[PDB]
Amino acid sequence: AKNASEVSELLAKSLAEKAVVTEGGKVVEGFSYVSKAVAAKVIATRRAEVHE
Amino acid sequence: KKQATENLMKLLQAYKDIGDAKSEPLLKNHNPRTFEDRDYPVPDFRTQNLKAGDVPKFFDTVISTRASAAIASKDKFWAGRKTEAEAASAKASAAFPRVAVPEWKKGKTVSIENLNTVTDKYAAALVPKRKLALPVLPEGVKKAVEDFAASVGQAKNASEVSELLAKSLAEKAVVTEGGKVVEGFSYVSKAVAAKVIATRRAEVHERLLKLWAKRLLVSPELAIVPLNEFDAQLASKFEGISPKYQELLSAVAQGNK
Amino acid sequence: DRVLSLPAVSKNQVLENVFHTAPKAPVEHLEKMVSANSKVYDALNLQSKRVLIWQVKPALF
Amino acid sequence: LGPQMEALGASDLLLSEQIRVITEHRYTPDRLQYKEGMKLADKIAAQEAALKEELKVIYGDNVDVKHFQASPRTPVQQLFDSLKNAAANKERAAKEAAAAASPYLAYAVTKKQEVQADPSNIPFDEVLYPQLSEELLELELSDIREDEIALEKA
Repeated sequence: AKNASEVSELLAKSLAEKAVVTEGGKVVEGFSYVSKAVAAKVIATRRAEVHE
Repeated sequence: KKQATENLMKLLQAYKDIGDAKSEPLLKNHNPRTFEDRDYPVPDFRTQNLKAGDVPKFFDTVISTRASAAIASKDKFWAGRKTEAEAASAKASAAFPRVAVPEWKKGKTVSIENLNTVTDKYAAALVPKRKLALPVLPEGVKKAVEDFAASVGQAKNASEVSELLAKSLAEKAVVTEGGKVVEGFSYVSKAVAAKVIATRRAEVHERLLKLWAKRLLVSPELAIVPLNEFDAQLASKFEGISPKYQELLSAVAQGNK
Repeated sequence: DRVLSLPAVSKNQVLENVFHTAPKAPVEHLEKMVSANSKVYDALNLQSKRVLIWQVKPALF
Repeated sequence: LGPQMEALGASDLLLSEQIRVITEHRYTPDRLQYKEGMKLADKIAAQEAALKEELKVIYGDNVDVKHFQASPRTPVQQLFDSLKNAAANKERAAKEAAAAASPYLAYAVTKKQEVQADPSNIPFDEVLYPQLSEELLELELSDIREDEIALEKA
């Protein structure tokens, strides 16, 4: 019970990391996406490469 | 025999009470190396006249006498400690529970229910006084999570999710004694101890390799004499050393040409 | 004389002092008591295959 | 160095086997240390047999003691292996109770297996006697420390 709340946080995060995409209520198979955070990270490193 | 058995149990308790009163380590008095004096004057073999084969026999003699003295010192301590415990046991009262046996009466006949309740006490003794609260995932909870995962369409990995939940819960498993959680309890598992030993051995082992590497780089000819045969060459005087390898080492030292 | 700087007590001697006797298994005490108690059930239970009830009390006829 | 080219715990051979070849390389059969090393290897072999007999109920006869000796199983791992065969053990206990000669023996085997089925009932010496388990660890490290002192002085 000392950490039961923290356990629920790890469960939610682990479930969200593998969140699936749905269209028209049905799961779309084979759907790939790049989030804005990943794109910005690539840009940040890509800028640092040319900047250095 | 029952009186001696009770006296033995009383002595075991006395040993525990005196050891806990001293709060001394468990193996400290059982490890004979704690009784060995490492600051011994260490007699110099260069003074005693010894021939080629005498030096290893002399060393084994010194070691045997030192080992025997440490054994006798442990026995001397155990003799005094036993005397202390036997006196403390004599002036002590024993109050120990009786063996759980099925209830039997001269005129009666024992029933299966009494036999089973006595067997239950035996199984209760198998339960350790302190045990780890390893969480077993209930089927009701396991499927309830799997149903929610399938509800959000993650049925493809819902089973794998339950495995991560079980592992994450076990990594933080708590320790309980008498059914209540023991606060502030720390433990080192056998896997961690073995890992420390493995790395600790590799550190000294590679240190040993580095030691010999320095010797063989400057003087590679030492490899012609095996380590186990080195002692059979020593003598008290330098001129007394066995010539079996003397001339060979001098020649190899000149190099390949 | 580096050998004389090492501890004279061998590792074997240490283990024979710490592990002087092989410890009994915790479950063997149960198995031994259960095996003995099985004969008690066989002795005094009107439902067992062998029962002494007909040996002690022969018959009432 | 011969056999000493690898650490005491990093070989494919069993610990009792590695000690034997190391003793033969470091000392001659007539030396005192040789006898003590051979006796030590026999004690390790006795511990290896006891270690095997405790795990042969899960992994069968081919426990591969060397794997368990080099890397002992984590308590978390032991829990998952206990649950792996939990179904087969419960069914095996059922046929063992059916094969009991009397109802009392059937109750005993079921009660005995019930205790052993609970993973929390698995006895861990590191929990029951923590100060002892840490002493058993530093016992090995102290022996290693003695060799390090010899190297440090050299």
